[PDB]
Parts: sequence; C-alpha cells; structure tokens
Amino acid sequence: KPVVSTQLLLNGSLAEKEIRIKSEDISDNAKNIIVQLTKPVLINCARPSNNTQYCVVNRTQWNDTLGQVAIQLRKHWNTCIIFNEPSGGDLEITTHSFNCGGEFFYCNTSDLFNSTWNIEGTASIDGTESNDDITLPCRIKGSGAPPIQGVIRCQSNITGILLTRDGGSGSGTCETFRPGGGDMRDNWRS
Amino acid sequence: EIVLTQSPGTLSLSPGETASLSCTAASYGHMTWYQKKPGQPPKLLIFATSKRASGIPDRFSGSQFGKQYTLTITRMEPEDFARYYCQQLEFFGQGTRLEIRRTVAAPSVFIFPPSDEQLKSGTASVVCLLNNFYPREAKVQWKVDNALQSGNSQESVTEQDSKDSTYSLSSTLTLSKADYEKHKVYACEVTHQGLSSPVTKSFNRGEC
Amino acid sequence: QVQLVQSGSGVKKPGASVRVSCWTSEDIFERTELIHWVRQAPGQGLEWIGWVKTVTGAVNFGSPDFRQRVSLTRDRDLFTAHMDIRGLTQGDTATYFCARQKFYTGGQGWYFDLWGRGTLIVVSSASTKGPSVFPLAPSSKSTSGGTAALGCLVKDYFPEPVTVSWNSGALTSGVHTFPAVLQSSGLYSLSSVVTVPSSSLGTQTYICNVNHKPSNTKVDKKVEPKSC
Ligand SMILES: *[C@@H]1O[C@H](CO)[C@@H](O)[C@H](O)[C@H]1NC(C)=O
Ligand SMILES: *[C@@H]1O[C@H](CO)[C@@H](O)[C@H](O)[C@H]1NC(C)=O
Ligand SMILES: *[C@@H]1O[C@H](CO)[C@@H](O)[C@H](O)[C@H]1NC(C)=O
Repeated sequence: KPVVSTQLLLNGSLAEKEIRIKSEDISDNAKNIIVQLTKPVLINCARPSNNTQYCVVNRTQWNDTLGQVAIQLRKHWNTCIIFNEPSGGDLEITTHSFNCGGEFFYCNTSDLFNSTWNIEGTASIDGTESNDDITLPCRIKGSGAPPIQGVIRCQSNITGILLTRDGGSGSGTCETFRPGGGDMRDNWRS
Repeated sequence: EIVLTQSPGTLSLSPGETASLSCTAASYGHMTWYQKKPGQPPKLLIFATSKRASGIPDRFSGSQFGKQYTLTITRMEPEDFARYYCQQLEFFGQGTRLEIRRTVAAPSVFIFPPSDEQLKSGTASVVCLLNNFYPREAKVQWKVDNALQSGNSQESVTEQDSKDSTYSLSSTLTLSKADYEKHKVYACEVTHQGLSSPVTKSFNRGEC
Repeated sequence: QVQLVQSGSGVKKPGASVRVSCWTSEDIFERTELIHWVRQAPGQGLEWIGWVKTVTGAVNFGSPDFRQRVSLTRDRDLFTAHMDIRGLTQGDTATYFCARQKFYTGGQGWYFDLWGRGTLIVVSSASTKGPSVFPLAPSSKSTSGGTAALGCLVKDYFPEPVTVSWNSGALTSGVHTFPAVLQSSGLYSLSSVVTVPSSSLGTQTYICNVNHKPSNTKVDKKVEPKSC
C-alpha cells in the first residue's frame, strides 16, 4: 500500500501568474487543500558526514511565499491565517519525506509552518532576530544499509504545498492550516 | 456562531399526517439528515440533499429552498416518532422531536411520605407523582408550612407512552431527618394545562 | 446488517485517561475514507469530536480543547480506529460513537452510513455502591379516584444502570419506571411506580424486583399499605 501524500510537492508544475488554491470543496475540512506556487522556492538537502543531514531553504523567500499564499486563502476566508505543524499522522504527512541521491530522508518542518498572518498583510507577531536561511534537521532510514563514504547532495524546487484546514468553532477568529493530507487520487485536472 | 438552526424543536402529529422538519443553514452546503432513537445510534436518512440512504422507505424526502433544507415524512407510521438531526459538514442541528398528538389530559397527582426505615438511616424523601398527562409541559412546586421550597427537588419524566400517548413525572424533595421533624404540613402544588386551577396534595407528619 | 464494532464502556476517575476502540471487516475498512468520532452528552445533541483518515492517519478536530486532549489513530492492518482521551472531566460524561465516511467527491457533504453501538463513558469520583430500596406505599392512604398508586424508591447507587420489574414480570401494565437522576453526592436515584385498582390490594401483592449488577445487589421488596 503506497501512500501518495506529502507536505511539500517538489519539481511539479507551476501556476502561470499567481498562486492557486485548489480543493474539491474548500468548505469541507476533510478535503485536501492543494497550493500551486507561481515562483518556486529552492530547497537544498545534503549529508556531510555520518549522522548529520539537514535541508536549507532561504528564510525570506519562504516567508514571502507563505504570505502570498495567505492572501489567496483570504479570498475564501477573509481573516488572519495561521500555519501550524500537524497534530498527528504518519511519516509522509508529518514530515518532509523525500529521496536524496538514493537515501530516504525525513526532516521535520516545524519552522516552515509556524506563523500568523494578521488581517492587514503585516503578519508575523515578532520582528525576527534571525537573519539566516532556514535549517531543517533530517534523519535517514536504515536499513542497516552499508555505510556511504560520499557527500550526499540533492537539489529540488518547491512547487506546491498540501494543507488541511482546522475545523470546529472555539478556534477563534482565525482559520488555521496544517500540512496534513489524504491520498491524492484525482488531482491533475485544470 | 451559528451555522445551523433546526426547527421546530417539538412537532406533534397523528400517524398518517405528514411531518416536515426544516434546517436553515448560514451557508449553502449539502444537508444530511439522521433519525435517532434512545439507546440506538443515529440512522442515516438522507444525504446530498435529496438522496435517500440505502434501505430507507420512500416516504422520507430531502428538499431544498435557498438556504432552507427540509426533511419531509409523508405518511407517518408509528416507528417514525423519534428525534431527527440535520448535519452540514462538521455541524449538527439541535434536533427536532416527533411526538404523538392527543387531547389534553390533566395529571392525576399522588404524594408519598418518606419510608419508615428510610427515616431510620437519617434521610427523608418525599415523592410526588404526576400521572398520565398530556401535553408534556407541567410544573411542580413544593411547599412546607406554606414556604415554597427550592434546591431540594429532583425531577424526572417518562417518555411518551406506547398506547395512551401520555407522560408521567416524578418529583423528589429530599431533606435531612432533623429538618423534616421541624415542620408539620408537606404539599406539592401542580400546575398543568388540563387543570383550570392549580392542584395540591398534602399530608402531615405522624398522621397516616 | 453491517456493524462497526466498538470497545466497551467504562467508569473513569476524573483526570484519568481513556481509550475507545472501533474495528471492522477488511472489506468495509477498505471502502472507508474517514472514521469520525461523535459524542452525545445525556439530554443533549450530537457533537462532532474529530476524524482520522484511514489511508494517511491524518486528523482534525471540532475544538481546540479536543485537539489538545484527544488523539485519533488507526491500524490499517487490524482495520481499527482508536480514540484516546486524557485529563477527563465531568464534561466528558457522554456516549461516544464511531462512524464511517465512504470515499466521496468534494461537495457531497458529510454522510455517515455505518455507526457503532456507542460506548458510554462515565466520569465520576464516587465509588461503586449498592442502592437502598424504600417502598412508597398506598399514599393517602387512598385514594385518587378509585385507583391507588404505589412503587419503590431506589436510592443512592452508583453507577448506572439498575433494572426494576414488577411481580417478576407479570405486571407490566400501569408501570412507570423513571429516568434516574444524579444527586449532588455523586449517586443516582430512581423511582418506579404503578397504578392499580384500589380494591385489588388485600387481594394481590405488589413486589418490586430491583437488580443492580455492578453491586451484585438484587432485592425483591414488598409494598403494602400503611400500618395505621
Ligand atoms: C527546479 O530547478 C531544478 C534545478 O536542478 C530543476 O532540476 C527542476 O527541473 C526545476 N523544477 C522544475 C519544475 O522543473
Ligand atoms: C553512523 O556511524 C557509524 C559509522 O561507522 C555507523 O556504523 C552507525 O550505524 C551510524 N549511526 C547511526 C545509524 O545512528
Ligand atoms: C534569503 O535570505 C538571505 C539572507 O542571507 C537574503 O540575503 C536573501 O535576500 C534571501 N533570498 C532572496 C534573495 O530571496
């Protein structure tokens, strides 16, 4: 049973002039929210030594991306939009789970999805102390596989994001979004 | 916020007559309907807005007008008298209850002084029985030496009877043994639609 | 017909935790996109708690409170959903249902065709205690219109339920066994009455049969008119 579901989509098609929010029904919190970016965010992952892997993404380009997404979401719910890490799930939707030069990487994305974009575009609550691009810690999956005496490097463009939106009521004035998902059969029409 | 408002809260019919519940949604969205009897899980009736669930009689029917979604039950059979719920995505309406319509019938009232041996333990319970009335709404006030009590009574009601379609009610005034002895006369005053003036049933301690 | 099979009822201490499980037949779990959990407090509506996807294990919740204290999981191998509640409170005393959503195209809404029998969870501090059974005898002492009312008051027992019958079952007509009520002590109480032709006493006996399996407490209690 192959689980086709993710947090980030890599190297896929791009929307032509602006970001696109797609869902079989946007009101249905149980149906997937697919984001198709218009300009991609580059992500470089690598393994220098044993027990050391991470991914890097430019912080500014990423955050500026998130904003442009939060504006498109606001076309459906005109309020403050929040991104947050998932409350549960399997590896495929709990982390960025990808193939890097053969190896199985899985990195947590807690710093990719931790922000609040308020009603005026002005967004994130605190003015940021950190100037450097974003570092996602990874781990590799065994499988007892013999050691690799190389430097592992892979280069992917982030194309889109897969989101589920919180449900219920006591949530406040905000619509919250997380990188969850269901399987993606029937996703390609336009 | 409210996304769903279900009405009426109680609807009284005779079998044969047709019932229509409605559910008014704040936003357009396909409405789902359930039947629900106590001690049983919900039964799926209608989905999309008009689609009929498998194995569900033809007399159930889902309609829509604007943001008003309704369920119609056209030739009421005895089993249909139950609570009904709408559901629009994660939200449920507050539910309509179908009840059987009969003529007004006033309650017969009975009062029961506490047990001989219950009194031994140190607690006293005075029970008051409102029997076989309709409609369901009924009010019971306790009075002791003619001082209208409060916070002492517990209250409980049967469901609508299989055959006469009435209701019964039990109200229980609970007092510590020493409190009980202080006062003489104990009464429960009952108000109902079927009573032109309120009814009282009394007794006093020692007297049988 | 087809069932969702639900794990058993419990009576839990405040603050403690609880797991409710739900499982089913492979053929059924395969046709299932989501398993929803819905609860119903007594004398209340249905409240939506949350969902888990069978394929990815993804979740969602109807309230921040729920999202914090409730965990939804599945084992695709055992065709089973689990709901875990932690830090219980009296506000959690309710009947919990698992319920199924077939794979559906967006815009159909939410429809749950299969449902479990439902699991009752009771959150209370009180210990298991057997009822005391006091008889409400022929009242004034009679009467209200050529007919007498008599019955048993089943007082101070925990937890639910108790069963009450009359004359070991032969008397079913004119019986009224009321909904239990929850006192401030933490204990329940219940009345059962019966109305009978007032000139039938002396000729017939009226015994209420009370059974409270949590206490292994069974009591037949005879009701007769006042001694006076
Ligand atoms: C993004 O750039 C990388 C550079 O190696 C390229 O391989 C990839 O094809 C680009 N993305 C798409 C959508 O083609
Ligand atoms: C990395 O360190 C050594 C290199 O010889 C290797 O044997 C070990 O399994 C690795 N550590 C892990 C997988 O945690
Ligand atoms: C990424 O952050 C770096 C900080 O070193 C900044 O110089 C750059 O403007 C950002 N990337 C761009 C140009 O989008």
